[PDB]
Amino acid sequence: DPFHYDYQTLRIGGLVFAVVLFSVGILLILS
Amino acid sequence: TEHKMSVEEVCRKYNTDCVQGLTHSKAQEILARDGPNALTPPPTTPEWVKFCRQLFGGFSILLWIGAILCFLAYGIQNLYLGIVLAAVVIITGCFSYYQEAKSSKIMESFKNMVPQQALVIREGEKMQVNAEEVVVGDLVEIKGGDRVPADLRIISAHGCKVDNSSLTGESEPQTRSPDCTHDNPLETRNITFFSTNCVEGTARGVVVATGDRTVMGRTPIAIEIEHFIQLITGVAVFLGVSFFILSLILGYTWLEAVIFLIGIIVANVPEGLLATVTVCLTLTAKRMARKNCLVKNLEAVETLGSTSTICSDKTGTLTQNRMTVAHMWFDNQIHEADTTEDQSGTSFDKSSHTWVALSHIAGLCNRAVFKGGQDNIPVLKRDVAGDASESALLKCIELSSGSVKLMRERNKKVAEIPFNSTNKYQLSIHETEDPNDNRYLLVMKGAPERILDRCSTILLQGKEQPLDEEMKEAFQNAYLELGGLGERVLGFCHYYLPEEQFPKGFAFDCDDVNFTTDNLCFVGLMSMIDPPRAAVPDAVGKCRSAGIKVIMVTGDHPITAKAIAKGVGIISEGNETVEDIAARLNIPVSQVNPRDAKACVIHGTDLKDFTSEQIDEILQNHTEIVFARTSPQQKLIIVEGCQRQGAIVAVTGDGVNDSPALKKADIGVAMGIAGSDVSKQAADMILLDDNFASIVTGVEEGRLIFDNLKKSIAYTLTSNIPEITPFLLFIMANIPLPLGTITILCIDLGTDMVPAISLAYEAAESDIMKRQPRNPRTDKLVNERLISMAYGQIGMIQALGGFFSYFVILAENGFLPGNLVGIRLNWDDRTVNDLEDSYGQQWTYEQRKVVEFTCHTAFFVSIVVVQWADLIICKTRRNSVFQQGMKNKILIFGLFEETALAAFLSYCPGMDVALRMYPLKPSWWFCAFPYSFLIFVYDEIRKLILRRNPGGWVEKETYY
Amino acid sequence: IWNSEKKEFLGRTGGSWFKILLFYVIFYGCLAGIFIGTIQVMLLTISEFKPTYQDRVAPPGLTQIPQIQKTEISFRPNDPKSYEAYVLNIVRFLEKYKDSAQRDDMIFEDCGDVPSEPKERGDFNHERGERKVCRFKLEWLGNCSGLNDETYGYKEGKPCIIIKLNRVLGFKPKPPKNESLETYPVMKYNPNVLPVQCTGKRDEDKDKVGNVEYFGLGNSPGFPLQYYPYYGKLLQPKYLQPLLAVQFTNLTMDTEIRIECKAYGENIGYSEKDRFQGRFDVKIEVKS
Repeated sequence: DPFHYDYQTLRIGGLVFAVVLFSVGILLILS
Repeated sequence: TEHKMSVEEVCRKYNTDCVQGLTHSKAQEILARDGPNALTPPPTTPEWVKFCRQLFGGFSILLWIGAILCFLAYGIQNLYLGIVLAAVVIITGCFSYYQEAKSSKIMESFKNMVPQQALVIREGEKMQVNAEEVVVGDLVEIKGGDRVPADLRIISAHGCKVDNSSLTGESEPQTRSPDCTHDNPLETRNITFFSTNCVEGTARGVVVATGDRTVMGRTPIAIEIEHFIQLITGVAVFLGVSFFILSLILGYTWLEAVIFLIGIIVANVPEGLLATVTVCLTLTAKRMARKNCLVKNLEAVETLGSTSTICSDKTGTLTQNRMTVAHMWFDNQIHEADTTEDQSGTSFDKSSHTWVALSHIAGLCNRAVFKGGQDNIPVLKRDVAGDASESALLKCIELSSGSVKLMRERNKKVAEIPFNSTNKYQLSIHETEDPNDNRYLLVMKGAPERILDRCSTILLQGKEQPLDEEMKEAFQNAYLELGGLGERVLGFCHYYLPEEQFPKGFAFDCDDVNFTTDNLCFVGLMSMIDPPRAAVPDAVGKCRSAGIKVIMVTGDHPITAKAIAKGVGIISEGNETVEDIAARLNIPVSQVNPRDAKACVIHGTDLKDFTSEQIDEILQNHTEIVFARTSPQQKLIIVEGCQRQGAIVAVTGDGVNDSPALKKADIGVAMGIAGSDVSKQAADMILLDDNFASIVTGVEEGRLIFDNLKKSIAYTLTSNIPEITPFLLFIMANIPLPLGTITILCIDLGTDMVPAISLAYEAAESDIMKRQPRNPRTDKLVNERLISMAYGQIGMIQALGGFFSYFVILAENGFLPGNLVGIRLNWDDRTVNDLEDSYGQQWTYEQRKVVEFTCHTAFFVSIVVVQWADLIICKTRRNSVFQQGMKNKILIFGLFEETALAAFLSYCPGMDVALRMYPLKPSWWFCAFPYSFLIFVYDEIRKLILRRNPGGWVEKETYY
Repeated sequence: IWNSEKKEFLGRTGGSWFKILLFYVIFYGCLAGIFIGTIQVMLLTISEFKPTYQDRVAPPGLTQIPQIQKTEISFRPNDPKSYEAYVLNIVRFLEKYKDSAQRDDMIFEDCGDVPSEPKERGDFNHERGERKVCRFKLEWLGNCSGLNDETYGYKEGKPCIIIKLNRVLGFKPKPPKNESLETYPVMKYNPNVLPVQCTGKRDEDKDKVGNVEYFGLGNSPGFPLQYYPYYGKLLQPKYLQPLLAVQFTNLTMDTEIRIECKAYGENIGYSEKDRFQGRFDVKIEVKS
């Protein structure tokens, strides 16, 4: 059905992509 | 208030001895009582007033007042406008404080990098204690060129002048004397006021007041950037009101027009450009200070990259000032000094009276009394604290003499006279060791020519035979032979006064020289070497390829000066002076053409008779200039004359008679381990080591600022076009608004303002010291080649990258690009809830705005994506990324954090109500990749062509 | 501001002023050729018959054809000039609903006169030609007592509020699958309609909220389902979407009345932020 999109799943997946990038930055300057 | 009374009643007033001073233990009893010897600094802010002095203070209080009104209006029922005003002040305020609380923590660290010393006498011994650790009782010995540590009462003056220059403000130096002259302490002679410099002479006094209870206790870049900010702010305000009135003409409820006004003003001005410039200078000043290179002002950091001439001196700067004797000439015999603990070789006899006669003069005038307990250490390595020449003479002699302390104690002095760099005499009287000949001794620090003009009979195998007409020729021959090895010869004369004319109880004077010394006896000359420092030839080679004309101003013979200059590299291999050309072809120098000679060696006395035009033509005609046996007044002469042709001169000095030279020059360089306090405080630069390899590395560091500061300006100005173009096509082309205001606040105050600091940590390129110095007048930080690159080439590519994301989302949701033109009138109409797209569907008002606000979010992400390549290509402006590398971890940190922020604002729940930011599908994160790859490819080719043919059209109009 | 800056003896702030203009024309021309290329390639991935995404078009909104500036209908039933704007909009919209325009010529078709099942005319492809659309007769609205083919709000009553549902490509609305729901029409039946009701804003407003009289196909309040799904502008030009006239007969004169018309269903959904999604609000007041 092309009338509903799986929001609240992109939110969880997107925020994971944000944490992964944010954590790598900290794990780069402290090194 | 102790000049009226005598010394004995004030010496006992503090339990002090006139000679022994205080004990090493009694100081701590009163140091812990009186406290440190320092003034009272002004009270410090608790660090929270300064934070609130930038957020709420200043001209930004109106935004805080405006922000509150919007929030209350939304509360009683607009919310967008409150967050914009709140975010502008908080982000700008918290950024202007982070870059101010960081520089302050650095600029305050230089007050303790080099301390203040004072010579104090305690328990019959002198030491260099910190100036703050001075009790109100001890005995301090002040010297010419130093500053007094506290209020003094002179008990033994030796002809010294003290320049007050602080109370009355007059630069005339008042002479000081131990005898009382006036009742008023302000015009007496016993009392020396605190915080003043003793120019000449020496004196010794008892401290009477310390700390609070004392007499005294009772940049061009920042201008050009600031001017440019005002110029671009005027355009922003002019464009803002132009589009504020125009929007109201179309009708936008007066709140959607204020949100438009903020989005135009912010998108056109660099919101933190002035903060980066200030911190970047302070970052290098700290970086320049890790290397042995200290700066007093922040303007000296701005300078020192535009330096065009360095007028250094030979002794101490280019040489260690640790000399060793290597050759001698006496009795018409050549000699070679060999030094070993066993005295091998036997190159000279050790029984003639000449050796002891020439040793009795230098061994007694050494003020350096050897430390007890160093006898186990070999006498060769026993450190001597005194004149380097007499120290080397002692080390030559001390290898022979057995008991040195007994030798020093055997004979005494009567009076000492201060030395001068121009007078070059230090007369003293020593008793003759011979008991029958009750005569005295003379000491003189003179050149061999001067002593030859002063002596008429030479000593050879015992008796003073008269000179010969061939002896002078042999003398000059040996003089040139020894001076060709880069060694300085010494002439020291000792004579015995007539017994009948000099009685056994005479008390002569020192100021008036009534001493018979002409036509005396002499033996021979001794030569010593002063090797250059390890990294001086490399620095001189670097200056040659960097367009720095280094000038050496020494104080010895022209032959030795030329030899040493050739040794270090001032006179490069392939150049010769007019005398060298004349000697090559055996022609008189007067007929030698002076245009084929690019080097000149100028006599100090010959310099006095030159006019300004002569000095100017000498400077303009030669490229490798050295100055031989010149005085610091003549050093001022060069410094004034060298910058008459638009040169940034950096002269170095340590003596008290160098202040006019250090003040006239664009950069004044002092010495941290051998410089006097007067020079250390009249200069704009202190060398923590006297290497002269730290001036060149200091020039490189000052040169690196202008590169990294240029890079951090191009990056922050590039993101201006993508933030102002959307509003241009929103009205001109009548399309739905492709960029919101908080979305602008993220591009401008976010991924552009903050990541620009990361470019200040870049390393020097491969040609940092291989290009001519920049002219501080015709070279500007922001120029037409930098505006043409940020606003015309890379800014346009970024703008198209954001616009592509704007059309992809609208096309994928129904609104194809064909029928987007002219739809703005109905798109923004709140009453049109049946707008038709290209597929025939009908949209309500709040259904289009969700799609529009999704285009705003993708525009932000696309600008961030194309700023990955913008920050990479801003790392270098001449080199390439593949030949520079990703070394600094702050730029990579910025890339990985600005992306996380972008992926958080769009995907965090609740941000669609406050910031009007909606989630975007994974397919929409790659819309700016083709344009991001274009920025990296285009700039790499541009920097590849620019390297192949220097000076071409590409470098003329794109090398920013 | 110096006069000696525009032409010394060479040129105006530069020499020959030519190698920059040539560079930017080539640079911007090449750059504009990459923007066009990427835009065109993006258009290959976009279907010509259906949108790539339809989630942003939520359950279609409900709109009334008299375009009113502040969701208000204020006029006086005495002076004719007050309601020219209100009735001229209705006439303009209904010019496509007249019988003289709905000729067949292999465009239109004589559709059912009773609410029927939704019509599936094939897949959303060009394998078939254009689609024939059900024709809508303007006489289906009518009036209880008045002129023939009247679209006017005269002294008696108020202008017929023609209620329409926003077109969504390939949308098949589902009426509620139960009985005794929030709507209570005399001719109530689940299939082939989509119930609507024009109630009052508040119990204060529901007092004398009037005799809401509906004029739809089949004489039942709703949208007949045989007109769905919409197949798009390309496939179904001149598509006549269903209408629903609502006429108010007896309302309090010189009193502002707020009317909230809903559209119940299973596909239909409402939103707290979008006041036109699924339902709509209108304020009507006649002055004495």
